Amino acid sequence: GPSVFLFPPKPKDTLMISRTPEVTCVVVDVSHEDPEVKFNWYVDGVEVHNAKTKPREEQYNSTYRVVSVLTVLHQDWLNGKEYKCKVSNKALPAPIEKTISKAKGQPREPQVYTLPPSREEMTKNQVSLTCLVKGFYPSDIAVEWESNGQPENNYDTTPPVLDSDGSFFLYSDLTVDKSRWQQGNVFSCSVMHEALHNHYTQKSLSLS
Amino acid sequence: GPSVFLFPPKPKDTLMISRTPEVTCVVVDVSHEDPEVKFNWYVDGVEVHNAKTKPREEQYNSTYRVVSVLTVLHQDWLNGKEYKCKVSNKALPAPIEKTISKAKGQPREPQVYTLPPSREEMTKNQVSLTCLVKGFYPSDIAVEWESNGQPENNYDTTPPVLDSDGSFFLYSDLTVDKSRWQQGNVFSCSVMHEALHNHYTQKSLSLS
Amino acid sequence: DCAWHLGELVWCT
Amino acid sequence: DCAWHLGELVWCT
Repeated sequence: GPSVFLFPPKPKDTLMISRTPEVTCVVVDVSHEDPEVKFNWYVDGVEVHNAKTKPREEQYNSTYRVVSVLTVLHQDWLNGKEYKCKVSNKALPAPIEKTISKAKGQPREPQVYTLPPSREEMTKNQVSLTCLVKGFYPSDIAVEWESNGQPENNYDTTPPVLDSDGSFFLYSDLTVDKSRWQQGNVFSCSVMHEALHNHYTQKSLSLS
Repeated sequence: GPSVFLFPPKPKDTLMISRTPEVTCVVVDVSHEDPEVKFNWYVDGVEVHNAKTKPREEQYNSTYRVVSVLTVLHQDWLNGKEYKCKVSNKALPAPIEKTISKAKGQPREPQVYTLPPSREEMTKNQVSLTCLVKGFYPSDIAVEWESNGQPENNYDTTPPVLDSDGSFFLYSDLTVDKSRWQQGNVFSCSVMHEALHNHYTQKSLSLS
Repeated sequence: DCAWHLGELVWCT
Repeated sequence: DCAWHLGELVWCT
């Protein structure tokens, strides 16, 4: 029947004080016949009331999607407070409860290393720059790329991989035109993680 | 000093019998003065010899990067065999050993749900289609998008998020021109996971 | 039976 | 001191 997802906020949103992090409670496969969904929210078992209620939207088989988004406070999430969405619908035997919070455990800061293009990489029209990150906990992290205070969006980052010591690692590849690299422009991978000083660090690389 | 990363193979590579999965052992910050790196590989404690040795490449501070890639057999990885890279360098007190293998635990199959564009989404020039996935274990998964047997690359998938019951979940967003959706073309999110029949399933959505 | 992804072989049973 | 990402405020100490 009706199925519930509770998504945590984007790591960038929780680590940047200028952004507003939010938990999202998504209910799918809500029948046309019993479409009303009632959301209850709880922060550490204590009910709160500021949640926003989006209007329903058509889905496949005479079903609706209904969503409810709750703004969280950076420090609440970071302090490990537990967020609960309670979903009630007439077609439900009992209400459905989902629980999300930041992983518990000693925060470990990421170690970042950069890899310039190989000799072969330099023969192509487009070169790739790589950023290796390890040693971090929890797995919540944001990796983005910039050059000259402008975003560089042509990158791909792997999901964090669990390490045998309990921490996490990943890599990120940015592809840029070779002419831009040849010109001498500096490129940076920016890493945001809870355990970094001010949640932010940056490694750079340019043509030698 | 010299720092070691051991990356698992891409999940798509391990789940598709036509692809060749590989573990990658990366050593960075290898000094110009002591540049030789000796790799030893072990599959479940038993040394193997087919590993490929890439040539060194220049890095930042009179350092080299050295890489060694070992092909794994799909079924070996899937069966939970442990892969070990042993890195030896003159500047190293002792050799460095890294260990990677697929997570242990009862495989659970993913549940996939699709979300067509909202009423608002339909006013834009570009609409987004969403694919929600939950219930899967281990976290290794591949999500891609297709239409009419052709790849659709304009998507973003979140890293798997740990659920309170031990399984994982995520979502993926594909953005396409509205005209293509209006025309009636079917779009599919293809999910590859170890616990799926034949490692593959597909949900589709099109204009109603 | 076999699963195929974009004309490429996934897995057989 | 404060960290900034692409002209946007990250965090202060």
